[PDB]
Amino acid sequence: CGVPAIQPVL
Amino acid sequence: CGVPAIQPVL
Amino acid sequence: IVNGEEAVPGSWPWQVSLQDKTGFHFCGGSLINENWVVTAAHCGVTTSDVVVAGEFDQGSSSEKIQKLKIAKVFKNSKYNSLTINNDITLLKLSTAASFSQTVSAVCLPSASDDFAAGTTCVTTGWGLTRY
Amino acid sequence: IVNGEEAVPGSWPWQVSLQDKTGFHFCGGSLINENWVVTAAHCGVTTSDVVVAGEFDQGSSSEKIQKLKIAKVFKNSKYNSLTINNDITLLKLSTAASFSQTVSAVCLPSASDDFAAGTTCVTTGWGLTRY
Amino acid sequence: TPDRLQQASLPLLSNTNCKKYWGTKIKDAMICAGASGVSSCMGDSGGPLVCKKNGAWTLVGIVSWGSSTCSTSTPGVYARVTALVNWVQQTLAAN
Amino acid sequence: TPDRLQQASLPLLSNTNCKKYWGTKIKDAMICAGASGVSSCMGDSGGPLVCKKNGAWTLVGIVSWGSSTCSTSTPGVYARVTALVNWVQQTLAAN
Ligand SMILES: CCCCCC
Ligand SMILES: CCCCCC
Ligand SMILES: CCCCCC
Ligand SMILES: CCCCCC
Ligand SMILES: CCCCCC
Ligand SMILES: CCCCCC
Ligand SMILES: CCCCCC
Ligand SMILES: CCCCCC
Ligand SMILES: CCCCCC
Ligand SMILES: CCCCCC
Repeated sequence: CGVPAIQPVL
Repeated sequence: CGVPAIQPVL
Repeated sequence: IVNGEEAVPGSWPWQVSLQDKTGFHFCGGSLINENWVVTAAHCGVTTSDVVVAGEFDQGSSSEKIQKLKIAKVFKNSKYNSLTINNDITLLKLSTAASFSQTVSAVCLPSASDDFAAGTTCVTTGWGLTRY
Repeated sequence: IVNGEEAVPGSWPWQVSLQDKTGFHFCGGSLINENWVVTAAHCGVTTSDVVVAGEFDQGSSSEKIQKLKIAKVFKNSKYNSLTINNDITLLKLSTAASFSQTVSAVCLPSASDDFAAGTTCVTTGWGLTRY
Repeated sequence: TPDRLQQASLPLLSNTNCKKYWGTKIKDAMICAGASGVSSCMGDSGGPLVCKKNGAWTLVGIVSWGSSTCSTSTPGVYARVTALVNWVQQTLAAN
Repeated sequence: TPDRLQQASLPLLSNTNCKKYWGTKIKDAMICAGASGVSSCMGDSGGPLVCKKNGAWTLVGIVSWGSSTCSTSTPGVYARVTALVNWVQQTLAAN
């Protein structure tokens, strides 16, 4: 859990 | 409907 | 009701108390007939919750209350959670209310029904008496 | 989110949209695993409502979204409607989510877990961008 | 929260007059009452607002929302049953 | 309501510091975040507040309530997942 395949960008 | 057996007192 | 008065026992027949399985009263309601209860959509009623009719004193164990099980929750699909508009939900009871001297139905108005400003009505329930 | 930014498509996998049968998004949610969704108790989720996973653009019909049916609503019985405390409800899905590059689970903390003040985190969703 | 059932008389306001307090938050399926010295409060929600018509008590509103402080000078907001009775009649017929 | 998914970074506050804004409305199973220039708003409810712990995104809060105007100077209130994870673990086990 907690680790997306597409990564967030803030 | 709308006519209670016990009557309200305000 | 902040600044309200104590109702006469049995005088508001259709008034029911919605409580979760913890015994806690979160919302009120109204019997429109022996198998249907109207409440607010924002109340969030599930089927783990129970309808309690024939009640006046919540702390009185001698009362002949009617604990009614909810079969289905019919939320109005025009209900808007963001504006809190169209806030009405129907509750189909899995077990029908027995109408008595204390348990009965309130009348529903016609769509055409008219209720002018300045007209005095009545609100009931077990909500905070102070804040 | 008032003053937020547009998220990257697929980057917040667990984010789901709760919508009634009218298509209207009223609340958000989070996949904790393939059969369970966490949302707020105050959201008032019924089983007429649907869970939508794998979505980014609500107005895009080409997206491979997953419309999930709710089997049961598990409201936290310590939820207080009056204070809005213990505002968490679980949704058991009647149909399990297929985990993909865009659909997945967020991690749950330990009761013992510690999150200090001054720590920067992230909030997501399709709520009003202005009021 | 009181142990026994309370009650309170209060007048119906006009939406126009109520928009003076709540502005654009007041929508068509809402009806105000209060500002009279009484106020519905947390826990009353879902509850009934009844008026007598032809000597029979009839559902005019559902306790919805209002002042966070349950202010007795500020009008409470109830769901307009008149606008919501068609859906109710449709639901009971079909179920 | 936006068509596509939005996001916003924001800090966690202390309940003590948050009671300065909300007083006694802040309870133990609530955690505040905001007053940073961003704000969660109507429609975001139920949604997630995530923080990274050991490089994994972990549920710290649920979008609950806040300012009626979604004021970006006023902290939002989320349900404290840390206080509510025991009940969740109990529920999933039994169902
Ligand atoms: C498969 C474990 C990682 C999931 C990322 C949300
Ligand atoms: C039997 C019709 C009258 C009901 C009073 C609530
Ligand atoms: C409903 C009764 C309230 C009395 C205290 C203001
Ligand atoms: C008529 C009810 C009296 C108690 C509350 C003022
Ligand atoms: C719904 C009406 C019931 C009357 C019973 C005689
Ligand atoms: C979430 C984006 C908000 C932009 C307008 C303030
Ligand atoms: C990184 C998202 C840009 C659009 C909203 C400011
Ligand atoms: C819940 C864990 C699923 C992993 C599938 C291989
Ligand atoms: C005329 C008496 C009204 C009492 C409640 C304010
Ligand atoms: C440091 C930038 C913050 C933007 C939102 C107020």
